[PDB]
Amino acid sequence: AQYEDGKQYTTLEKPVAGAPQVLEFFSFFCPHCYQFEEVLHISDNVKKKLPEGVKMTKYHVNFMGGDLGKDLTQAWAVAMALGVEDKVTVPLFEGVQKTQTIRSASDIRDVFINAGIKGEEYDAAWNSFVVKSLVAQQEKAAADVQLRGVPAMFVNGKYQLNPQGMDTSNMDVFVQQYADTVKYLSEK
Ligand SMILES: OCc1ccccc1
Ligand SMILES: OCc1ccccc1
Ligand SMILES: [Cu+2]
Repeated sequence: AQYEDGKQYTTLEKPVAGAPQVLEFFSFFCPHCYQFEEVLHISDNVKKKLPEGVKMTKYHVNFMGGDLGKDLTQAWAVAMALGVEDKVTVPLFEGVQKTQTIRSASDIRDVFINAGIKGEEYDAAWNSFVVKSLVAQQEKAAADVQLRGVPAMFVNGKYQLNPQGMDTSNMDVFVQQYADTVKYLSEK
């Protein structure tokens, strides 16, 4: 077949009920995630082929970067709660990995202030139980898919994208196959 279990994707032994339709895991500390998001634009390319009414969920992970990694998961929870993911994703990636000016929770907060989020609003979100719940949600989701590394993407809580089984000989062919595979899995 054109799409084959074990090639472009794998199948979880224990599928996850109630999982988001398309669930991506990343870290702002992860060099491959920087490439994935800032160079290859995989999430955008996946969105360009997704059907009507299929939402992309992106969760941050704790296990890269120690204390700062956890601060970044909490700040990603703030971004989701305030709906500002598309204002902070690029400056957070660049602040951690390009300029390396993000070394503390305050440096993360500066990115939000510079992007126009009011200081009192960031702080209220940062300290909120809504955000603590979103942190726990991201952690539980990683547990449910038995997450072993990032970047990773899962469809319908059943299928895991397998970029190592795709055509890596050309970056455009690769990105297209990845997005095409997500669409195939969403309809599967
Ligand atoms: O991060 C954007 C960028 C990278 C390299 C050169 C110019 C701009
Ligand atoms: O500042 C830590 C970091 C730098 C470059 C790539 C990943 C993480
Ligand atoms: Cu091909």
